[PDB]
Amino acid sequence: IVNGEEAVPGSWPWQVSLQDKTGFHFCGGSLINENWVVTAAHCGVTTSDVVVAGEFDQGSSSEKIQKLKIAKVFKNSKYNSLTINNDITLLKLSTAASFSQTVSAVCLPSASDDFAAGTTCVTTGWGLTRY
Amino acid sequence: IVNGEEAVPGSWPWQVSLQDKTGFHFCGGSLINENWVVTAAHCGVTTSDVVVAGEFDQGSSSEKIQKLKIAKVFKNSKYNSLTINNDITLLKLSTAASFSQTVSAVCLPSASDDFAAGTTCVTTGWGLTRY
Amino acid sequence: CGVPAIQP
Amino acid sequence: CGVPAIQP
Amino acid sequence: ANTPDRLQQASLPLLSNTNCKKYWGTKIKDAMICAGASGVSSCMGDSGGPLVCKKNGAWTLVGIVSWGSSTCSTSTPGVYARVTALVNWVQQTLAAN
Amino acid sequence: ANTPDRLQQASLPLLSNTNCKKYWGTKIKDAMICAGASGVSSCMGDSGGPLVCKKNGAWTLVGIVSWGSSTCSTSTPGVYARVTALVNWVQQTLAAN
Repeated sequence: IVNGEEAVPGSWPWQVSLQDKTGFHFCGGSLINENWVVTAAHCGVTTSDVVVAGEFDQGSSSEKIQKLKIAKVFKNSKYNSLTINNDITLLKLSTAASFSQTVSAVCLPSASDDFAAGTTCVTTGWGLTRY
Repeated sequence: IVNGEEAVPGSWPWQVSLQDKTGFHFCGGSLINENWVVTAAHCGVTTSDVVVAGEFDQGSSSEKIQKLKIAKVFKNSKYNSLTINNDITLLKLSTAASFSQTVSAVCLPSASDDFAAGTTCVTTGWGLTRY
Repeated sequence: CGVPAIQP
Repeated sequence: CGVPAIQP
Repeated sequence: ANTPDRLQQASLPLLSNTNCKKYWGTKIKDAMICAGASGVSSCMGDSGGPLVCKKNGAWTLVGIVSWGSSTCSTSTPGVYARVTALVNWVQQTLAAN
Repeated sequence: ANTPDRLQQASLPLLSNTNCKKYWGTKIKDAMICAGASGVSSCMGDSGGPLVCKKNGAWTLVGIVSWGSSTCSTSTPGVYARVTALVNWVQQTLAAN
């Protein structure tokens, strides 16, 4: 995010960071259960990637972060790698996350719910702050 | 690069990887000398970033390369952060690179050279292989 | 769900 | 000046 | 570099699919929702992360960061997977395993 | 994940600015050069790297990866900083430092 603000540590408890095994960040995710993460299909997740929860600072000499292994990846069969439509994947956690002041789930809407144009929403992440 | 193929290591000896302080890849660059690197201005390189030369693979427990400190950054004053025009930056090394069979310089063109529409050229990097 | 311990 | 020792 | 060490946030408006088609035309499909174009932009690395809205005091997942401006311009809406469109898939999957 | 641990290469054809505007319109300035749309594309993480062409038997830097398809489409051209338009600046900087 560009022209964003620094969040208060732990205030977006479902926010996770996905790491590859070379060790660093390639995508975001949201924890929706103790055992499941929701991310984009385009991120190319594999069971060799690791889910990191409880993180604020990616330079933390060390913190109470949780590094979770991925048991299985659930790739929506309709994802179109050309259109990028139906961009979603579910990660089933080998070992569930332990919820805390800092780790928890986001709520899921229902298919018939209605968020109107104009509604004020919030997005978070560790992407570039300047192109 | 999407739809490319793996290079022979050492075969694109001017290619460098720029690493932030956490320590991971955020942009490529090219050696023009044993003391200077050209990269894009939008990469936002600073003096704390590190230049990596002689590198092929990013997951080695340890490999034989060169991590060079940056003494000064020269962004082109014409660079437009909205338009992305004049997208170049020069990096002056605080420790010349050590040329070898795997680390050397690419040639620079002249301002009057012509590179005709249709020329088959080559691009390299460590960017994503799929969106 | 959706109610952090630490308020945004 | 632009001639890799290891040819691409 | 332009990589933040600390987690970042931004408040932003949702847009109609029809206003977004202004900006991206034909690229905007059924399962997509746009937001932003208001002075903020999701950028490289933001991918897969959340877009949340507060409903009945709780934060709900409305979008998944998908794609947006090649240059992360803050005047071009970002494109997110529309969760509403995909949550039955989600629930039936959760149900089954 | 979709990032390569090993260095990747690709051949792609250069385009005229004329041709590139068919896609990008007005975003294309004089100090830019497009390449591709031929089934390959530079993608996130490739920024700042080289676009070289062989002249007099040597590889010469013609472009610097600058921006492109927000989705890295292989049908759309990548945009590179035109080194020919920026070289006097390089050389002069080199000369004084």
